[PDB]
Amino acid sequence: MENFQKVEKIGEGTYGVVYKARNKLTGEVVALKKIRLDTETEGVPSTAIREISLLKELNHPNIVKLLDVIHTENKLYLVFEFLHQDLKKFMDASALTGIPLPLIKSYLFQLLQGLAFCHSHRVLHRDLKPQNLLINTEGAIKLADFGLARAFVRTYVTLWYRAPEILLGCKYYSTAVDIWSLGCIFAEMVTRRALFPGDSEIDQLFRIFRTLGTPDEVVWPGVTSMPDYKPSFPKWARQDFSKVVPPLDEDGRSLLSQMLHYDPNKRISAKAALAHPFFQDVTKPVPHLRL
Amino acid sequence: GSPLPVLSWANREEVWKIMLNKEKTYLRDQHFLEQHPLLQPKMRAILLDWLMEVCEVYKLHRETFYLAQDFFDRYMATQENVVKTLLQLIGISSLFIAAKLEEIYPPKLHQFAYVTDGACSGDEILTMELMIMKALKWRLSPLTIVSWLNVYMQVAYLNQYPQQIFIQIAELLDLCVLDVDCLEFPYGILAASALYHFSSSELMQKVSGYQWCDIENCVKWMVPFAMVIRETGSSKLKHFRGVADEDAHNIQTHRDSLDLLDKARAK
Ligand SMILES: CCn1cnc2c(Nc3cc(S(C)(=O)=O)nn3C)nc(N3CC(F)(F)C[C@H]3C(C)(C)O)nc21
Repeated sequence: MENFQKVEKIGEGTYGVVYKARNKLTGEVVALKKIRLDTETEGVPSTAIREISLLKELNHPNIVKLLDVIHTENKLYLVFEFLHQDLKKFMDASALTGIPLPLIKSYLFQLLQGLAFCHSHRVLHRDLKPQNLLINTEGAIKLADFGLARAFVRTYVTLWYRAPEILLGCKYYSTAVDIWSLGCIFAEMVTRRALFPGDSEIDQLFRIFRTLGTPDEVVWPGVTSMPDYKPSFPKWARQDFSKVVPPLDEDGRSLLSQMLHYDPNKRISAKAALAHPFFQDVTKPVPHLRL
Repeated sequence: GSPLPVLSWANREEVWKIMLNKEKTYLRDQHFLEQHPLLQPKMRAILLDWLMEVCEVYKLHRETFYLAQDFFDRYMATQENVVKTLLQLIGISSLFIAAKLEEIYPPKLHQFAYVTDGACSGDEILTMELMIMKALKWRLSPLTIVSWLNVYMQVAYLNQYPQQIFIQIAELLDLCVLDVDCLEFPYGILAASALYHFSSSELMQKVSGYQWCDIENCVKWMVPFAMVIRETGSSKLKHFRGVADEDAHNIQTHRDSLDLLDKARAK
């Protein structure tokens, strides 16, 4: 670790401490994630063993690269590619003017490509949210913090981006939980505010029902049988998507409602979302071989 | 071939290719013990059998056991001149890394030190885990022998699955894994051949994509192991205290498999 110079502390959380750093020789700027081991009775944290092993195998232009893993007496540093900002800071900074629609489309397209790559490797991110989406000055956005990432998984993300099946006590997670979070983020980029800003699990569920309507066996077969479902839930009408997301066109509202479908089995996949007419301009036609 | 159905969440061609590529990049050597001249194959079998025993005692998953087995064999192929006194430490540390990765609430470090009766301390296990993880280049996401059985059972009961049939095939795979010669065959071929010994060639081609020619040498190698299991009868599905009844098939079990291994090794 002698060849690195810490420039600034970017943050501190359950991940550990993240720093901006420089390779003294090379001159490259990296992001360092510091993990203390002396303060860990169980040794290398399971969450770090899983992140390192997973990112060594998940190489994609829209997933932060793990460049190296350095062990330095009672410390473990994970050297990552550096990115200048997170999506939450960018969204707050752009809240008065708004993020231009072409950029929302571009960021969403890249997010779905990263997500589709993860899902083809059978990996659920489980924690998609703005502060986990890192952007750069060259127009790219990348998926970060793979601490909660599990390969399919049973139920045991911060409230606002949590799928309704999770709030209603479903026993098993699916790829549809990540799609739900992206739809929330997509709507947040559009409306310049959180789509469902709940303060409890019941508040989160009721806020989801006030925008999409209280679900029934018709829209979501199985919903009434579910563990945390109550028949006493107030009956709310589904709000018109032209009011939920006014800056969005017909193609935008179509994609958003498919990503926010109640039923995990009917919620659009990342690969299917990339083929939506909302990205007809960004996507190119590919010949299919029947065989 | 590819036995996967049409997937909603991703393209089945990509999902299956990544799985085949995982088996390409994760390498195993049936002659890794030649790098350690003081070691004999019966030591590996006794150690893996012991890990299986401690796995059942702590109700650890079969994936946890196969993650430790794979980490052990792969780590030992990066080392030279290892003595048998160091084998218990390498094994329980492989199991510690695996439980941390696969279990939700894994056993504590002191419980891993405990099962060794003082031959391994928590500090030694913590030093050894870092040696294993660094020597394996942090490549700790293999497709275990038991994950392939799981994939095959999922495809079969689509065209959830039955617990009793699963544990009978898994029981045969546990016997095979004690022989370092199993490492000649890709993990997916060992599981396809164990499934064949409990069904037919038609079913293994349907759930695994393999052709008969692919698994044939493995089938003829597995024949003694499969016969020793047939002679004695297969095990009954056990109930595990504090374990959901829809997950009991996924809990590692132990048997007097070392004498069964001697009968299969004779012929
Ligand atoms: C380790 C991968 N990686 C590469 N570049 C960054 C990076 N860049 C970043 C974010 C902002 S901010 C806050 O002011 O928007 N400034 N900078 C320079 N931030 C992060 N973060 C932000 C955090 F608070 F430190 C947590 C960490 C996360 C767990 C999400 O990966 N990780 C990066």
